[PDB]
Amino acid sequence: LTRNKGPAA
Amino acid sequence: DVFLMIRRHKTTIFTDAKESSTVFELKRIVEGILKRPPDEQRLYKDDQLLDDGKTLGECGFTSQTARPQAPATVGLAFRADDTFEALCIEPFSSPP
Amino acid sequence: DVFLMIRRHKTTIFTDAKESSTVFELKRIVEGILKRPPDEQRLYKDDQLLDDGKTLGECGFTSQTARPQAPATVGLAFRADDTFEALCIEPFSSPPELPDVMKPQ
Amino acid sequence: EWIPETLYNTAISAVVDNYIRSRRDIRSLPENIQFDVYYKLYQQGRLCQLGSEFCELEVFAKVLRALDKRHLLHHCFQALMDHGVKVASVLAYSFSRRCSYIAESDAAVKEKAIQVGFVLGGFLSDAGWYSDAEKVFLSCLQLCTLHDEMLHWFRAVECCVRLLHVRNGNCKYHLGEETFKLAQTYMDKLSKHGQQANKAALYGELCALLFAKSHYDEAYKWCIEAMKEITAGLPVKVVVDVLRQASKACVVKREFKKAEQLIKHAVYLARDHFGSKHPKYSDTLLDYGFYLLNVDNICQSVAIYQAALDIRQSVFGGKNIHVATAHEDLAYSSYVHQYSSGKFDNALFHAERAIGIITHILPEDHLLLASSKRVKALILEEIAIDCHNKETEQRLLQEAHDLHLSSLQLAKKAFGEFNVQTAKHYGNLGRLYQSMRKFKEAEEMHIKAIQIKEQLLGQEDYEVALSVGHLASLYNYDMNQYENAEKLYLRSIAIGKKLFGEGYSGLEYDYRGLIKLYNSIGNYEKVFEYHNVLSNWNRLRDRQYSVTDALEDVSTSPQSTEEVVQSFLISQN
Amino acid sequence: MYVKLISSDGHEFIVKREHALTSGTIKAMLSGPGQFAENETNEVNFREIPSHVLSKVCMYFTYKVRYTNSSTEIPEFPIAPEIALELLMAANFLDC
Amino acid sequence: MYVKLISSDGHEFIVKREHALTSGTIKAMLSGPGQFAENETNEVNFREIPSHVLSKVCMYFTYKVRYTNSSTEIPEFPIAPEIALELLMAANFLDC
Amino acid sequence: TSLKPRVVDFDETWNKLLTTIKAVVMLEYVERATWNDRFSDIYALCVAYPEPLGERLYTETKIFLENHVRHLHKRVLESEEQVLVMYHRYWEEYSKGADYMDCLYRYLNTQFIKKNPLMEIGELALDMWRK
Ligand SMILES: [Zn+2]
Repeated sequence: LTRNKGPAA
Repeated sequence: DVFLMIRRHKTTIFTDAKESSTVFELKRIVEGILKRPPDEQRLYKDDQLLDDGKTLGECGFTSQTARPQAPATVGLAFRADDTFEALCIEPFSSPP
Repeated sequence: DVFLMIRRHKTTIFTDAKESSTVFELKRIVEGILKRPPDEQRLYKDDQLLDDGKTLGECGFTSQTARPQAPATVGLAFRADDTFEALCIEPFSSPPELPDVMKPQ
Repeated sequence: EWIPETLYNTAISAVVDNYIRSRRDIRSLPENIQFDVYYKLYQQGRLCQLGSEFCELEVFAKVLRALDKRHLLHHCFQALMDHGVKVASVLAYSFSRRCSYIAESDAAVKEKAIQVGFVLGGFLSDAGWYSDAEKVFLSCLQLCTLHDEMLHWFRAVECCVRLLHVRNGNCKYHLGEETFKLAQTYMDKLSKHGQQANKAALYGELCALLFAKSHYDEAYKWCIEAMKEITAGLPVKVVVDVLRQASKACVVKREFKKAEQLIKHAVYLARDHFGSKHPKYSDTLLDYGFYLLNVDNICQSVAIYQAALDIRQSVFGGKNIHVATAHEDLAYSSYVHQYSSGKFDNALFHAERAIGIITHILPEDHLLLASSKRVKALILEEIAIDCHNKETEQRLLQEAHDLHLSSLQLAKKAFGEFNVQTAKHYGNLGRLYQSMRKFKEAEEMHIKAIQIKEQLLGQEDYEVALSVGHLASLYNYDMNQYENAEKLYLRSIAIGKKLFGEGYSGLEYDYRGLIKLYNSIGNYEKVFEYHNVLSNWNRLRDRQYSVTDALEDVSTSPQSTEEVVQSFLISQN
Repeated sequence: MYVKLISSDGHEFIVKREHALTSGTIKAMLSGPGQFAENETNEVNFREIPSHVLSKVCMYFTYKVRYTNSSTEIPEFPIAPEIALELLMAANFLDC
Repeated sequence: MYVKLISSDGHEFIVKREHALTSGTIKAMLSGPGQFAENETNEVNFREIPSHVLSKVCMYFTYKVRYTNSSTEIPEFPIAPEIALELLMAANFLDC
Repeated sequence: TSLKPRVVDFDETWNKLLTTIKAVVMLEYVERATWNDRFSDIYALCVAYPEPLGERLYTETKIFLENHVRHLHKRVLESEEQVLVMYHRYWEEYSKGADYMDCLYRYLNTQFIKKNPLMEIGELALDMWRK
């Protein structure tokens, strides 16, 4: 996608 | 089947017998538990004597009024001093 | 700051004093209330007499066991014909004893 | 087969149906009979007659003494708290008021009240009512601090260990340090006379506090100390808790090798001693899933959390903080798992179930709620960029902006300005502003996230790599500072390769961004180079992927206690 | 072979051995130093269980042994509400 | 400055007048014909309130007066479980 | 009387229980009425008020079994050249005693030991014979 994952919960 | 709560004084012997069975079969099986001959003990349903010739199908109850969870009470009376005493069934206890 | 109950029989005095205050100041308080000279009074704590020179904190009255919400009982006696009666702290009425709910019938 | 029912269960049904008049004689029954009557009251749905008996400390103390059936008592208690009656607050207030009347009494009744308070506070901490268990443990502490004695020091240090746990779970970290200092004071007093208390549970709780406060290095130091102070006579709960918190401190310190053994042994101990349907085993599975998610084992990390939720939801009813934490952890792991799929229907379902629960039971100004907001926003924003509508996308961006702003304000109020989680919020806002077509603020958010996560953590950590990847994706796609984007892509790729090897799943987006960057800048030979690099990455991704379930890797352990702990400790040099 | 359950007040409750062995506590009471296989009976003494509840216990013994693996509908055991509690305390003690 | 709060049993709790005026009812009792007691302390008769309840009331007086408008944390008044019912009716009646 | 929780002095009940158990172990005669009354004694100890005395009963049962097995060990060490015969007869007596105690302690096993590190009395006696 555009960018990476989401940092932490 | 037929389930009975044959009770005399303190003794409250439980019994399983067929509806087609007879009174004398009850007497002959009580022979091996209370060790007395049938001519010495007589059944007493409620307050009336039970004739030995009447089968349990028409003795005064049935298979629905003598359920295993609610057996029918039958009295007894032995012979002492060459005579027969009346039934002496006493109540179990008073619930609180 | 120490809070007490002087318990001369049925009377009960809910007075306040400091720990640094002396027993004789407490007797002066009772004099100001009961109109009895300090020589006529003898204070008792748990059936143990209190010396006049001893401070209140010396006798065992700290601000942790004699807090206002639960003051410490201090006995007192009055001189009767050059004598001194023993402490006669009469007990308070017994509260209605609430039965334990788990006590079997 | 129609097996006739037991006379015990038949009389239990008959007595319960008579509960209108036989309500005073049941309270005088044996403890095993008495609990079964109340469990039958629960099973019949008569919670109002049940809740009018569990609101009393004396009655609840007799049903708390059935230790085997506490897995049913937890579900009954959760049903009562979901019913509407505040049994947890009522019991805590009753104990706190009743202990003060006997704090001036003899030591025997004081010890009996301390035991009752330990049982009740342990129950309320297990259930998750940490704010309602803090009162009980505080009252036990005032019972423990009136007489100078050895056993009262033991009870006081146990009170401070358990009171540290109810303040970590309530996100009261500014009281937890004071509680640990008081515990250290009492422990030093105890060791002054020559009796050394065991400090495994205390140091484990402090490690959990410091990890929750995002002080990863000091949490690692304190978990090292806790592992140093593990003996053979410890209870299984303390050993499992220390192992879990040491594994969590190790995995966030990028020492995945030690954390793996620690958390696998913790899962083995929790499953062996407690069972497969215990709250403690569920907590150990939750920490195991945290490890798996932080070591790039996402596919089985989702399954491990689903195992953790299926235990907590089966034991702790519907609306609990523990079920809420299981939901918010499973939602984030599912979000990470389907980040390359877009199927955020189950993940959003779990994230919204983790907020509809916490808002019921916790105030809006609570820190633990804020994380549950985060997990929703990272999902909702993604649903914005996969939907085929524009107004829906703008609405989802606005909602996620509200969620991240609220969570950031909560983190700033509680933790402070400069730590790891505030910078995580800043990175989340940077990603959001990149998605919200506002890249000027996104650059500032990413830059300040980099500053905070780099001056506090290392320059080669997982989170720093994630944020430099986000910032370079912001640059090379929209802001068009190609040199900075290239250097940050190389930094992220190097850090990911150092940490997780070439099989790291987060390198795919970096490689795609770098390929787009080179197509937009030239050097077609390097474009082909990174294209075959991506091909090799996908080859390594499909290879060694068909792995077994992670709950199978924790088999009957060939390593027991005083072997995993020793292996962890002797490897610190 | 017929065991002789004696209540607190002395009411004998002679019931079949196989029926009484359903309860774990009577099984333990008979098996041990208190077997006494002679006299063709096995008397067991309950110093704490009243008669009005031991009668219901024996009724349940017959009821359960009769309705083992029964393919028909199992009727409810009719525990009277006034003796329901005193039977409950005699149900976990007897493990029946 | 001192008032003698005579109870129903004859107990004479001599409490300070500022303390006793915490309660509205004692203030009303000491207003009007009730303040005509010239002999130093004003004796207040409490023929309904027992000694064990009036003692706790006087302790509450000296607790509220001391702990009024205090910035420090204030402990709750210790009321025994067996005395709470009787103290509740005396707290209403005395308006304290 | 009644099968309810009730306050009971544990010392005399444990004394009568010990006098019964010493005969139950090592296969000595104990009257059947006493054997049936010890079941009610065990129940009353287990459901005693306010604190159930199941833990104290189990602790002193373990202590008594320790004393008895240690005494048997000393007795069989005092024997020589025929230690197998004495050990076998003592083992038969103690196995029968362990089974009969597991029968007698069935309420302690069911409601205290199995409802909690602890082992059943039948298992405890055999494990203590091993230890
Ligand atoms: Zn309700």
